[PDB]
Amino acid sequence: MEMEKEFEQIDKSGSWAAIYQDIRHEASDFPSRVAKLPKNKNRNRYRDVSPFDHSRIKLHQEDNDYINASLIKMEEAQRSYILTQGPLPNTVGHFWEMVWEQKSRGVVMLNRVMEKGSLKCAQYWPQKEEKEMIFEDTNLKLTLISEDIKSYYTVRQLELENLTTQETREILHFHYTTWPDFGVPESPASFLNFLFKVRESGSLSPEHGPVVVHCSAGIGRSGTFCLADTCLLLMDKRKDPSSVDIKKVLLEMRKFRMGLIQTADQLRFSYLAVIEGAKFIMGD
Ligand SMILES: O=C(N[C@H]1[C@H](O)[C@@H]2O[C@H]1c1ccccc12)C1CCC1
Repeated sequence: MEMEKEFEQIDKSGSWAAIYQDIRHEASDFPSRVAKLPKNKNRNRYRDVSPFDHSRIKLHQEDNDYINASLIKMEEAQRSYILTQGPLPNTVGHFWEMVWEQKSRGVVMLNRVMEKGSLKCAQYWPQKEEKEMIFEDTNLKLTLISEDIKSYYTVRQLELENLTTQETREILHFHYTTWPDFGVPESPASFLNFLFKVRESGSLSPEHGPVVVHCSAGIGRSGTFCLADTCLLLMDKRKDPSSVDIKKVLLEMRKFRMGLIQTADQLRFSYLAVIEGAKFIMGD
């Protein structure tokens, strides 16, 4: 079926939970043996969210190459994403090592450091220009260059220096700051505006390594971001945009990381975002 009318048909019939459970039943199951090794317990935030072995990002380190991160490679859309958990106190150096080694231009953050009165990720970037961060375990230096605070999101320019070679690179930090502590946003307008700002920066384009996107577990809000982006790109590429099937795209993405889209409300919100986004692209 088309998307917008399939949407109204699920609303009128109140069957979002059944649609979402079907997706959960059909989703791929692949091994995640490296994630479960005892030496990696303090590298995982949640015991039930792990990268598959076949798609995990490897650190270029011979001691321990493990990080909780996955490469989502979308062949028809010609887009790739790295989805990862919010960094832990003992993985902030690994996180920036990955950004460096994978040649990423942008980092997309969809959570606040504290939500619901608890810590959802480490404070892994510097908050003042004159107070830079040094990660001694991976030999990297990170400096805040500029910060632009808007009503729904903040964009930061960061300098990452490999202290071993003295090479430097500019990284863009895109921080969506207004996702509610509970539920999903009422309108997708600010989330779409944010997606378009990431696109306009070059951070999703083929001349760079994959964008790094995270929330707390790296599957819920993070899944919504890449699902909406890929569906909109396919609608632009194809002769028949009504042939884009959001459930099929989500199942394709779940071949590369488990659990993408965590609730039926997140699934409905993803439909809403793609529907509204397709009108603004055109022509309008
Ligand atoms: O190569 C780098 N740093 C070097 C350190 O001296 C040490 O040897 C290298 C390294 C890489 C990973 C862990 C530990 C080390 C930067 C490239 C991303 C980090």
